[PDB]
Amino acid sequence: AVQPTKFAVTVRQSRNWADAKQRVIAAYRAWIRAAPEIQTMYSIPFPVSHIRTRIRQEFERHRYVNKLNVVDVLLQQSNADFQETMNFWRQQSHVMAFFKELPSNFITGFLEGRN
Amino acid sequence: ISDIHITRTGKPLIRIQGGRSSLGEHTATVFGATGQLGRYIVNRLARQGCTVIVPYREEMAKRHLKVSGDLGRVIFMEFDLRNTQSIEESVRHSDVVYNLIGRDYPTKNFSLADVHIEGTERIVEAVAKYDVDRFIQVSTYNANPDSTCEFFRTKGIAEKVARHVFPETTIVRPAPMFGFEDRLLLKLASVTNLFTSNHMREKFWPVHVNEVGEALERMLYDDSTAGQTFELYGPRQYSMAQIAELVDREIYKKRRHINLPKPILQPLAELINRVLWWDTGLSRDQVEREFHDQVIDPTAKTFKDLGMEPTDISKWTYHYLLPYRPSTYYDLPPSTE
Amino acid sequence: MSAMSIYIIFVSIIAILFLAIDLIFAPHNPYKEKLSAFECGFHSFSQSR
Amino acid sequence: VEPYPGYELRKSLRKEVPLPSQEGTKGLVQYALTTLDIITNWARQGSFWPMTFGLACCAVEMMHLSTPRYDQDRLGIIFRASPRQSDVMIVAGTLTNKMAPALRQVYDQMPDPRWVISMGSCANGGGYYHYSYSVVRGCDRIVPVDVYVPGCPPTSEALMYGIFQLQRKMRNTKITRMWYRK
Amino acid sequence: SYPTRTLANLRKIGLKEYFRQLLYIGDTKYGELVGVDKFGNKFYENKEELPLRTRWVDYAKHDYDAAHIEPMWHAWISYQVDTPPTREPLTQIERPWAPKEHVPNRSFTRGAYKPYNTTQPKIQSWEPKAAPR
Amino acid sequence: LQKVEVYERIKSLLAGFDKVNDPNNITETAHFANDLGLDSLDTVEVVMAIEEEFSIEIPDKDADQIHSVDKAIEYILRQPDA
Ligand SMILES: NC(=O)C1=CN([C@@H]2O[C@H](COP(=O)(O)OP(=O)(O)OC[C@H]3O[C@@H](n4cnc5c(N)ncnc54)[C@H](OP(=O)(O)O)[C@@H]3O)[C@@H](O)[C@H]2O)C=CC1
Ligand SMILES: *P(=O)(O)OCC(C)(C)[C@H](O)C(=O)NCCC(=O)NCCSC(=O)CCCCCCCCCCCCC
Ligand code: SF4
Repeated sequence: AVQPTKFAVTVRQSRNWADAKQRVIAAYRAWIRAAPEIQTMYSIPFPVSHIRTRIRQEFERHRYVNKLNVVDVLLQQSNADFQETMNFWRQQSHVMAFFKELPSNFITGFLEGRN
Repeated sequence: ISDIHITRTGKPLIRIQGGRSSLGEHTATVFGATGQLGRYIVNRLARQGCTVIVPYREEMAKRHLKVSGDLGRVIFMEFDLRNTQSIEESVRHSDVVYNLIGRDYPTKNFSLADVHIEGTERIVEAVAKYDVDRFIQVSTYNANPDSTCEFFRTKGIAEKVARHVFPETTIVRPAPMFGFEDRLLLKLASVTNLFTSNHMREKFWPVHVNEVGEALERMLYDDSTAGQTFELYGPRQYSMAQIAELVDREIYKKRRHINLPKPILQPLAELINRVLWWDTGLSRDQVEREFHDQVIDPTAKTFKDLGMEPTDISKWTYHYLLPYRPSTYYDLPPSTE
Repeated sequence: MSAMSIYIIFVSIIAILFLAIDLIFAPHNPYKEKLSAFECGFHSFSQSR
Repeated sequence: VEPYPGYELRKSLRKEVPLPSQEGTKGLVQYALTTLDIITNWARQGSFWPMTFGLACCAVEMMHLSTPRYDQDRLGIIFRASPRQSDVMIVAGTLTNKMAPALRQVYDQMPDPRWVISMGSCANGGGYYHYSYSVVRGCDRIVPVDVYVPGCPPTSEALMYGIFQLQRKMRNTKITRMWYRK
Repeated sequence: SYPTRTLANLRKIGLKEYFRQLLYIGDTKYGELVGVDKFGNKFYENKEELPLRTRWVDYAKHDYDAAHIEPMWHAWISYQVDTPPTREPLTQIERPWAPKEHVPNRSFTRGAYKPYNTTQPKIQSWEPKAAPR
Repeated sequence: LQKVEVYERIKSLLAGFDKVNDPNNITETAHFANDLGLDSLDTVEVVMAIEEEFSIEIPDKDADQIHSVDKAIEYILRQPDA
């Protein structure tokens, strides 16, 4: 067959919640380990602290998931997004599209038009 | 800021906000927009769906501006300063006129007095003639009709001419600007800028050009900014020596300069400017400004009056100077020293 | 003076005269993306050194 | 009262000057600066090298200009692979969002003077894929465009007609007389 | 061109025309006149020529452009018809609304077409009438 | 390396972390979760910070084991890099 690429990971299902628990930590660790390496690959002018902050928030939005089959789709997406980033397939515009650098009240929203 | 803007002549503007396909409702004219500042004001106005007239001289140097806006949004008009008709044809559909026309050095057909006083005279007289709502003229820092530097004097007299003709002029005084394609950071990283009269010890409060284009955008929406005078300067004071220190730390090159005595350099600089056709950075008055120091004239509004807090030049050295790092040090992270 | 010595001079002045024209009468507008390495349109790892 | 002492008196006498399209050589200096413009533009016209870059089927009609019927070389037009040796980029194909960084990167890497020809409805305004989730609605959201050729595909001759427009634009481009106005 | 053809054509047309043709067509062509545009363009035919070269145009203007060819002749130069607009009946239907003058491609000039809305706005706002108190 | 040397730098780093409940609770036998108030992701960041400071790579199997300061000290001595 054709060779899987450098960070290609075989798609496998989580055995139990302990499996998923350990994989999510492995994925979060691997992301924040790579933040210094992302910065010089993509010439990020922000410091690495901001990059790791964004990694933390992406993981935090899936914090309250209690379904193995939703976590494994999520562990799939991060694996592909990690592989995509580390092999430098995406470019600076894609990585900067990921950093964003709604009205806070009804009355603020009303006065400007909806938002 | 709202969905309704009401102008000085009283016309309402019912706006749809986002994107280049929407309705910004404002028809602007930006004189001097093919320079360095001019793109940032034009991109800001155009990408929010406003019609922008761009008076130009050389056809091929205006072309980057059309990408800013949708179809029919950015209108190019070919004009000359001494062609009053082309000036009048360019401002008469407009509710705001930006005057960004300036030149650091004299030319064989324009003195500093001719491009600043007379150019502003025609532009402002057309603003008065067709009753355009807003007129944001951009002067320089240290502008003074009593000055002796031709730059700071002539841009100081055009300030008074504009008010005398159109009193609601928003007068904007930026400090020396840094940014992409700036004549501040890119010259200190260059190799042509070797001559110098002082020891690069003149001080100023450098300001991001990106934050000045944003400031000019906010003056259009804050109608109360009309008839005011704005000095737009940065958060810190530096010398040319402190700025050049940052550049060397970033490009990793350790640039050097040849200092000359002003009674010697100034005559030569007036010869290079008179014998070469390109902007050489050297001229009799640019040497005179070289020995002058920036003063923030009080009773003048600031970035805070637009509700904006400028960022320091140090945070921007990596972004803009990285093209000038040698291959050995290029892969390194930003200095952040 | 000998034909060889002048021959060397003329080929070098031609290498200079052609070079000097381009160094003077051509536009020079260097920016970050214009000054990047060519890699068919995508930036890659810099590993030629 | 007046701002500066000469105001309201110097205003009477002013030099209203014709625009660059409204001018002609009058002296020796205008004659010599036109002649340099002639010899400069004649070279840009006669050595017209487009990048060998093409995205889809419009490139098929584009490479038919290099073939014996039209023999694009008979006019001095040879396709160079590198953007460093190219004068003109012809956008002959659909610009997807995945390709837009690469089109922009090779355009930036093309030296001055440089021109862009947009060939085809897709590069003009997105064409048949205008309502797609992956298509840039016209290459001029990405790069500035000097001449637009209609058709899907434009015939080999239609592209030649747009290259003849661009050379006619070069031939009327004022280079050395532009500096003489500033 | 080849020596037998070029000398034969050169003999027929004369040296002065030979150099004029080396300036515009860059070829040396001889043929019989078939007609003239409303713009002054001249059309020749010679069936004793290589395929797709038996019909050609001598452009009236020095700054010659392909869009200077009148519509009916645009079909004849394109081998889309064989009967020339001199002998073609559809060039006789009187249309008082037809352009009397020559209307070429107007791009890159100030006569370039500018598009616009041909329709009125879709919603009309109230003209306020503040009745006296 | 020296045990006191490989512990002094940890206290500065741990106190330097933004949102520990209080810098006094750091001891030689303190737990990240029970004492220092660090959740799963905070603890993974702390091992990540420790590895960067000591210029060593901490593998997935033994990275999980470091839930307390003493475990970090023993691993740092065990791994031969500084
Ligand atoms: N940048 C800075 O550090 C500072 C700038 N300023 C002022 O800010 C304004 C914008 O700055 P910046 O964009 O950097 O300046 P640039 O010099 O880059 O741009 C000046 C503009 O003025 C136009 N112009 C100059 N002379 C003439 C003339 N005689 N006739 C017609 N147009 C003319 C130029 O058009 P063209 O390109 O066609 O010649 C250009 O678009 C200027 O007025 C400048 O003096 C003041 C303080 C600091
Ligand atoms: P502790 O017991 O508190 O354990 C914490 C965790 C998070 C494990 C939770 O308790 C938990 O089990 N919750 C459910 C699992 C979960 O949080 N999410 C599933 C993991 S996949 C995921 O979250 C992917 C996030 C997005 C992709 C990775 C982040 C990086 C994106 C790109 C960064 C920058 C690139 C330019
Ligand atoms: S314009 Fe037509 S021929 Fe050209 S690439 Fe698009 S679909 Fe294909």
